[PDB]
Amino acid sequence: KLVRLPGLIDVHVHLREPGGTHKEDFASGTAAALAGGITMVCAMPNTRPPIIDGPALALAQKLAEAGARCDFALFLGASSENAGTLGTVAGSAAGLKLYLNETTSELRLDSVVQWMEHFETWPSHLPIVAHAEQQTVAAVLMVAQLTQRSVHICHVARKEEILLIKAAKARGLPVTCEVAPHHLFLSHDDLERLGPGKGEVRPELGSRQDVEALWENMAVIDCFASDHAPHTLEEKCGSRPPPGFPGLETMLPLLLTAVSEGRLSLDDLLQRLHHNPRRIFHLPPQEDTYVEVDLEHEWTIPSHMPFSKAHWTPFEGQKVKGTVRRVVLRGEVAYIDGQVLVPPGYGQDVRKWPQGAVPQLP
Ligand SMILES: O=C1C[C@@H](C(=O)O)NC(=O)N1
Ligand SMILES: [Zn+2]
Ligand SMILES: [Zn+2]
Ligand SMILES: [Zn+2]
Ligand SMILES: [Zn+2]
Repeated sequence: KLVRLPGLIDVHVHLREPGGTHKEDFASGTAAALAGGITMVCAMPNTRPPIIDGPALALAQKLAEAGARCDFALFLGASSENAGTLGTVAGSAAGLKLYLNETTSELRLDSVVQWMEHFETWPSHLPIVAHAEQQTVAAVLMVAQLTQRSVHICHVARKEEILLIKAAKARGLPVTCEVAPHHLFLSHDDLERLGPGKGEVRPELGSRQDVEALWENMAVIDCFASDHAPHTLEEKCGSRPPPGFPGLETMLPLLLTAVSEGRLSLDDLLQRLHHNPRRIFHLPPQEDTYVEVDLEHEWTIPSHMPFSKAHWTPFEGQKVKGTVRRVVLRGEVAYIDGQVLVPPGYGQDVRKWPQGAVPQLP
C-alpha cells in the first residue's frame, strides 16, 4: 500500500541556469525534484549572471518558464548596490536572499550596514532568507530586531546555531529556520569516505554532536530544504573544489527512512516539507497535486542518482527505506518509477498565480 503525500516544497535549490548549465539546468534540476517527491522549488540567485537586478530576474523567469518541469519561485539576491532598487520586482520573487558569509564578489556584502539597508528597503511583508553561519546567525538576528521584522535562517548545521535560534524563539522573536539533509545524515565521520573535495560544503559537515543536537532540537526546525548545490564530479574532485552537494533526489528517501525508524513522525516531515514552507514564504497550494511513496522498499543509494547533472552523491552507500513511486502535478502524471513524464516548460512561476502573491496592506 502506498501513502499519499501532498506536493512537497523545497525552499532552497540551486538550479544553475543561467550560466552553469553543465552542472544542472531548470529541466534537469526539476526532473530531480520530481523524482524526489518535490513539486515546487525556490531557486537561489547565485547564477551567472546573478539574479540581483530586474533584467536578470526577467531572463531567469523566462528560462525557468521554458525549462522547469515542476512549479517554482525565484529568489532575488542582495548585493552591495541594489538596496532600494528592487521594489518594483520584489513581489514577483520568492524572497530576498542574503549571502552573509564567504561568497562571490557580486553577492558579497562588506558591512553589516549593508544588511541593515536591505532590511530597511526590501518590502517588509516579503521574505528574507540568509546564509548565516555561527555568529552570523546572531548578527543577522540583531539586524532583524533593529529593523523590526522577521528573518529565515538557511541550512542550520550546528548545535551552536540551533541553540541560538531556540533561545531567540523562547524570547518570542520572529525567526524561522531550515535544515538540510546532509546536516542530519552526514558528519565528520563521513569525511574519510568522501574525501576533501567531495566533502566540501557550506555550511561544512558537523560533528556527531552537531548532528545529534539538530535531531534533539527538531521542534526548533521549521523546514527541511535540500540546498541542492550541484557541481560535476570533475569540479568536486579537482584543484579548487566548489562547495555543495546535490540533494533533491535523496532528501525524501533519507527522511522517510528516519520516519520508518521512529526518529520523527510523518506529520513532522509534512510540516517541514509542506505546511511550513507554504506559510513562511506564502506559497500557494497546487491543485490536483500529490506524491505517492512506498514506505517498505529498501534500497542502497548508488554512486549517482538518475536526474541531476551533478552525476555524483555524498550519500552513496547509505541504506534507505522508502521511495517515490508516482507524482501528479496539477492533474498530470509527472513521474512514475524512474521516468519523468512532463516536459520542460510544464512548470509555472507560482508568484504569477493570483493565490501566489504575498498579501500586503494597500
Ligand atoms: O552557500 C553555498 C552555496 C552553494 C552553491 O554551490 O551554490 N553550495 C554550498 O555548499 N554553500
Ligand atoms: Zn547557503
Ligand atoms: Zn535557504
Ligand atoms: Zn544555497
Ligand atoms: Zn497536512
